Amino acid sequence: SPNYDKWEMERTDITMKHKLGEGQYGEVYEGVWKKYSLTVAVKTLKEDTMEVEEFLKEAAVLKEIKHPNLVQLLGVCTREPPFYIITEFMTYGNLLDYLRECNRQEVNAVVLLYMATQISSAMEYLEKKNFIHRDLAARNCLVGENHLVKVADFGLSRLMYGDTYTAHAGAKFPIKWTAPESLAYNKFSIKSDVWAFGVLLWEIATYGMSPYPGIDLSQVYELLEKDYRMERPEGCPEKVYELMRACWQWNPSDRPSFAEIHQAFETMFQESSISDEVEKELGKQGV
Repeated sequence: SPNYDKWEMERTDITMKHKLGEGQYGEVYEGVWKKYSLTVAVKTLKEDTMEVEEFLKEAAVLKEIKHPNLVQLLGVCTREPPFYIITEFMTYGNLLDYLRECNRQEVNAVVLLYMATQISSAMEYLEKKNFIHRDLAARNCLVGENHLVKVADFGLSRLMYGDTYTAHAGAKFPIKWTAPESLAYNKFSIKSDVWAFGVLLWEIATYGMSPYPGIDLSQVYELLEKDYRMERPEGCPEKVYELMRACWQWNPSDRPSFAEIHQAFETMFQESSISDEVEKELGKQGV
């Protein structure tokens, strides 16, 4: 028998403004209620979806992620005309959009440690929930007006394909942005997610430049396995880079957990800059 919760919401209540982009089961679009509300993202399954409603379980994962530093499920319409999942939308949009739009008035170093420490705390929680994001990226993070960043995914294979997307390599991620361990072994754990996060910290560092853009796709596996990293962005703190380097370590034993990562951000936020190293391969903005 189908079951629901406090998350049960009537579809008549939800008002749809415009389209954010596509998702896995179908498009994700921006909305709200009549008034006395805040901008929301609503994902749906297409009219041509089967009895395979496993979408409901994906909504249950959104229900599992409830935190102030995290995109949260506001509700689901299980009863009444077609099925909708309403999650919170953060006004700046996705992190590539936020950082690129902040060519106007750039995000400060203090905001970088803030936003990134929110994501590190987020995933620290998420690991204990036994949740593996796997696609954790700037596109898969959103920013509120207060400059706070939260973890999310619309299901967005073709949302903004021009700034990044890589050819659908069977699995649910852009292969050029994907980890060498994940390419070879085909396993994802918090360890693989920490690397993804390392590239994400770098997306935050470079202020929303395209990931792995200069270097070739077949070469991407080759260089990542070797020990390659993109060069440290200019007008970005070194401390995020010495940390993301730990995330970019090939060996899982060398690579840290999100508890250790929040600790790394903690010191940064507290009045600190370039520490000890940064002898070479740091200076200009990636490629």
